[PDB]
Amino acid sequence: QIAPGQTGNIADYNYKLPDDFTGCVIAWNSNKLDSKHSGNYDYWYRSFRKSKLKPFERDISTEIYQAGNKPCKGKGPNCYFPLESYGFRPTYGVGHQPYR
Amino acid sequence: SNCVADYSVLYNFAPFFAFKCYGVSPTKLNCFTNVYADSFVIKGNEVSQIAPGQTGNIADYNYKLPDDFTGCVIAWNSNKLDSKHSGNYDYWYRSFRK
Ligand SMILES: *[C@@H]1O[C@H](CO)[C@@H](O)[C@H](O)[C@H]1NC(C)=O
Repeated sequence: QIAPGQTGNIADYNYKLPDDFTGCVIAWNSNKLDSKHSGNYDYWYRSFRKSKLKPFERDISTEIYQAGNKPCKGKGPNCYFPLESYGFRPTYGVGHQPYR
Repeated sequence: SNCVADYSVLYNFAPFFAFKCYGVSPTKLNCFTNVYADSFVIKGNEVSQIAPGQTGNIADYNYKLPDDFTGCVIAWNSNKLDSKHSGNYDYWYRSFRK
């Protein structure tokens, strides 16, 4: 998904490249350094947002997002935290392993 | 079945505590051939084990998602049925696998 014109939860909500993009995307497999046996929860990604991102914008808001119809406060009545942790583990497969 | 699927019923039904996804959160805009819905009841300690590629005692033997499962999964409180102090059984899946 780290490529011009792609869609998905990262291309849409965390990081987007412009369609007219010149540059290089270099991905390294980092399991040795980022994974923990209990899970590395220092890395968070945004799963909920109201709209798609524009090129090179950085949304660092932590305001609670609601997927439902009744405007709620706090967490759990259809109000969700916009970010979710991913516990990286040495035992995950190639597609679930961390990459830098 | 001349069905158009609206997921406002699901947000209205109950205050779901867990709602994970791999596609998108609205999950209504999206067509697909089948929704192949599955349901079951789990202890609220292994909820994070119902995920693509996630190892654990739950799901790895009972119900697993192999990889790139459409992520959308949801979980809400079952206390209205679970009230017996000694327990019962009706909704249980295969306990574990050899
Ligand atoms: C930038 O500010 C506008 C306010 O008009 C807002 O709609 C938009 O979401 C903001 N974007 C970011 C990345 O903060």
